[PDB]
Amino acid sequence: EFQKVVVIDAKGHLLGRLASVVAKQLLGGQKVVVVRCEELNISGHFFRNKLKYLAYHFRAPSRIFQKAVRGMLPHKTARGQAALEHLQAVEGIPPPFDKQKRVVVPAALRVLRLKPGRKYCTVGRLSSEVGWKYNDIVAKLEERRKVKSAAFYQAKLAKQKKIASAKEASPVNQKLSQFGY
Amino acid sequence: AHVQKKNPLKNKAVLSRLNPYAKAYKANVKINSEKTPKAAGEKFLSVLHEN
Amino acid sequence: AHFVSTENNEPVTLHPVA
Amino acid sequence: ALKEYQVVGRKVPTEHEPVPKLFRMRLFAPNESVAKSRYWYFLKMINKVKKATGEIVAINEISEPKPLKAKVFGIWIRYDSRSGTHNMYKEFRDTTRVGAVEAMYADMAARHRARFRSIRILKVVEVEKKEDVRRNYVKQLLNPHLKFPLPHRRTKKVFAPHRPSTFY
Amino acid sequence: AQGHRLYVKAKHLSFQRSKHVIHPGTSIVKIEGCDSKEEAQFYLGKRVCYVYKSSKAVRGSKIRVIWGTIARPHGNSGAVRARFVHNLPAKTFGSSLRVMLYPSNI
Amino acid sequence: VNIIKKRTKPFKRHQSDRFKRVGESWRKPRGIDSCVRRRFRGTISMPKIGYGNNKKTRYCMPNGLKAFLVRNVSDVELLLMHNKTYAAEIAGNVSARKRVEIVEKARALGVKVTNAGAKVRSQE
Amino acid sequence: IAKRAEAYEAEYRAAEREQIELARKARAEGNYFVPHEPKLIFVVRIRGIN
RNA sequence: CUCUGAACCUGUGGUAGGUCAGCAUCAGUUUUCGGGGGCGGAAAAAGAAUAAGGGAAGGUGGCUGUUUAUAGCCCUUGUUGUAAUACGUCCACUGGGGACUGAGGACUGCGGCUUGCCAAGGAUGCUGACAUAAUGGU
RNA sequence: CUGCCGAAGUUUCCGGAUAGCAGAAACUCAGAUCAGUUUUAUGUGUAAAAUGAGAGUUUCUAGUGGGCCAUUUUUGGUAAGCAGAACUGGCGAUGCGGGAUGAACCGAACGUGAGGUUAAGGUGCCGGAAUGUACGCUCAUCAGAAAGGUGUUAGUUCAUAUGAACUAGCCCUGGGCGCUUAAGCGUACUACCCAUACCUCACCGUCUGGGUUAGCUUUGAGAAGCUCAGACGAGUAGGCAGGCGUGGAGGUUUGUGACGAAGCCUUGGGCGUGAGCCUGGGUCGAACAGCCUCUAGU
RNA sequence: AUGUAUAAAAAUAGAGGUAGGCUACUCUCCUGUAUCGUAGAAGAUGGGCGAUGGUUGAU
Repeated sequence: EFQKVVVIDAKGHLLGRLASVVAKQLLGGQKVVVVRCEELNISGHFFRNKLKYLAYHFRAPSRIFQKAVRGMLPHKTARGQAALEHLQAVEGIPPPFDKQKRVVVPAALRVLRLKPGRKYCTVGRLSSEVGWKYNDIVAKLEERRKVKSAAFYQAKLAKQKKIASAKEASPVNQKLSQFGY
Repeated sequence: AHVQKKNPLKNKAVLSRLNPYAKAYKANVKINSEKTPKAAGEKFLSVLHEN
Repeated sequence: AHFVSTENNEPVTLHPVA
Repeated sequence: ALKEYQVVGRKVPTEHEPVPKLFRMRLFAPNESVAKSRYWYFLKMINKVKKATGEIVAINEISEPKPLKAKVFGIWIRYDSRSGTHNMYKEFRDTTRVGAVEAMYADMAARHRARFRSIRILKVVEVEKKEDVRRNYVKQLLNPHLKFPLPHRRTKKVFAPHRPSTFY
Repeated sequence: AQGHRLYVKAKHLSFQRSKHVIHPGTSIVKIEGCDSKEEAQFYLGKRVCYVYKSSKAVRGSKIRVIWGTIARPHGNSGAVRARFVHNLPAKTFGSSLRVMLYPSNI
Repeated sequence: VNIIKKRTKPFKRHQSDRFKRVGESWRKPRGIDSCVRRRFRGTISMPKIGYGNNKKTRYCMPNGLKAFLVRNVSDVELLLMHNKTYAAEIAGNVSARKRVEIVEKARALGVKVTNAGAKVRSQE
Repeated sequence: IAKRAEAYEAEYRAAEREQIELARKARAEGNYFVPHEPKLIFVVRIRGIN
């Protein structure tokens, strides 16, 4: 299934694997928005990736994730230039996308790709000492949004419980249960 | 003459042109269900199931 | 095609030398 | 797709050698043609019998007599390294003798980067006694307390909506 | 506006090509729900179409359609090879192709 | 036997686009190190006998007729028995006077005229 | 031609049956039978003209 | 008397010239799913089934040790049998899907069905729409 | 302008005559000889079976009459490399797929096309094709695509569960983005991607082998015609053949032209593989052309 | 364009819910092929019945 707008949560996702699936999707004429890019993960411990950046200048993981894709797409080709603008990488979950579903990519999930006991690095933690100086405010927004979202979930859960009780109380439900519904 | 090449296998009519036997083949034949004499030398089995 | 006999010539196992 | 082929061969009879001896050995080959070629090379190494000097008399594949019963197999192998002279002996627990053989070839091809030509199968035997087992890993697989969670779970339908549970 | 859509959405990926040589006679199409070569057998023979609009009003309408036909599968991920009456423009990469259900074999 | 051509586009001379002293008439490039003569990728094609069209279709207009050049009204008469395969092309210098004599005669003869509406004008 | 096809098929089936029976007997009494050397092979060229 | 399909009335009689799509029955070249079978392999090996014996186990019951118990297993025969599956191979066995081609232009020939007919010495039918734009070219 | 054939690129004596390669002609044979062939066997050579192909002469005449690279072979070397002779191929006269790109590496050698399948190489993205399956190994804090290691991985052997000595792999120390139980390595088995290659067909041409007249109402005798079949298609130097075009010349079209010749421009339409040609429109205003031959300040 | 439909956080090597007084519980996961919506001349004319609710538009 593909949509005109797709929101992908970057928490617990490998950078390269996430970059690959979005690179193909972007060439497919699809708009993809990436949120919480600061919580991306890269195989290899913290010092190695720190040395990698020291050899390498954009401090935003949203820019870094965009930069990784930029060299992973035909940038010279005008088609690649057009597809670049269809990708929107932002840190955290902004209000224009907080009230929308956030899907995940199985091919990039750390739990499905990383062996237990393997060291890994977090981009937001990595970027904190390279020029980024907004971790507190970015974090502060995260708990504020999730607290509001959790309250929304509780209201939705209560509504789901009420309708579920109403659904079971409905005699119509088991009239034609032979269809598996 | 021979404007086209028609496959004897694929075309059944050309097969009759080349094979005046294909009319009567009956390829499948029952050569079993007649008290099959299991044939295996005992010493052959001994050398088979060794080492 | 010829029947190779085995009487007094039973097969002997051989294994590579270490 | 390895399969254990038995090969019996003898030298060409002549007035000097009217009755050739019967040489039979069990080797694992993916097909009959590979088995016969390997048998000739083995005989040249040991008995120095050329292909023209001899001829194969019977080729036959051997199935596992009890393929449904778990067993332990010990194989002696000589392997060619930078020095060109090495010997090893390993044990594996599997339900098929071919399965043990192909398992060792993968291990040899990984640990030592071993080629099919270099490897020569020396000895094959079945491990049955508990005290016969020597390797530590198979020893851990022998005690009746074998219980552990499934390792390497990780279980195109891209863009799964929910987070995977990845638990029980 | 629930209803309509007697077809299946599909995306026009690219042309049949080597690493550097492209043959634009046939184009790769990735149909939704198709994820194996054995599955793409069902869509072999269907009539695919490219639908686009233009400023000129022709016959009183504003729609131009380039028909096509699925021919063979392409790889193990459900892609197909579709030949059109007019070869698709190279700009329509990553667009929408409508795979209607005829000629039906079911 | 329909009128099918192995190629539409003409063969232009190599580098004929860059220069104006160089004519677009096809000239075989005889340059010793000429890579375009050497049939590299990204270059132009080159006339070969492999490009000939069907011998039962050579000289045939897209509607199946072969053009036949009629100077005067005598020439349009001999196409009486090939009107299904030949089309009476009217020469370029034939005056508007004899041009009508050629078209009216050819209309009754049954033959097809290719440039029947040149220099003339109808009147009702 | 039809009758010559009968003889050829009979010859082929008898030859296969004889060879199968020849090996069954040898396996039955333990002797080893070597099949007759083939006289016909089919060669396929695999490398080009370069 | 014929003829001029001669001109008109009479027909409101009958057939309807290119382009482009549609399906069908065929043919050549193919790619892809199937079904049904023959022969061969330790006549697969197994397994279940199957009357026992023995054995030990990582030991049930009895009590780490123990020998079928208050779990049984394994091995050996026995065991139905010509088991079945799988593998390998064949079918002049069969049932579908999809694509690209129509070169040739009376008649022969070679075959099958029964003079005629046919999938047999290369494509023909049913239709439509467009044409009074579609297909086209620059 | 197109079509066919197409080397040599160097022996050998000695600037050359030879030769050789390629042709061009004339011959005699396929029941006759052959082969950068392989066997058999007699003593590696020689002689006599298979596998294929028709084979051999004589005459006369263009071009070449270098090398580079690679393989190998050796000799010495000589700091060390290496050098020196050879040896045999490939490029050179040869494009295409792959190797990031790159003349020497891996594939494959070329008419125009349609379909099919592949070779080498590849399937994370750029990038056409599985983020295939099974099994291990790799942790690098410079991976990856001589040795040492309080470096591991598997371990082996020997000592009495622990150590020591060891076995080996790998890491550390001494094309891009990215990849890390891989998108790395190593093995295996499935599936897929694509070349000017392979198959089937169409078409152009070339060569070869036919058929065809008391010219039979199949009418298809421009016999220089019509028809049938098969294989084939790189190309420099060079050899051969058929054509296109310009000025003028004898013949001809009882040719064209003030109702518009020649010319010229033009995103008009056509024809031919092509040289080239025919035509529509606009300008234009007095000449011009097709065909068969002749001819050259073409 | 063709339903242009969908909001928890967080572990994943345990999380969530469910219930009891953070301590003892229980249940679900093992995805979305889920769920919601999708019935009518693009969804007509009326007759009802039935909800007498629901769906929405308008401000």
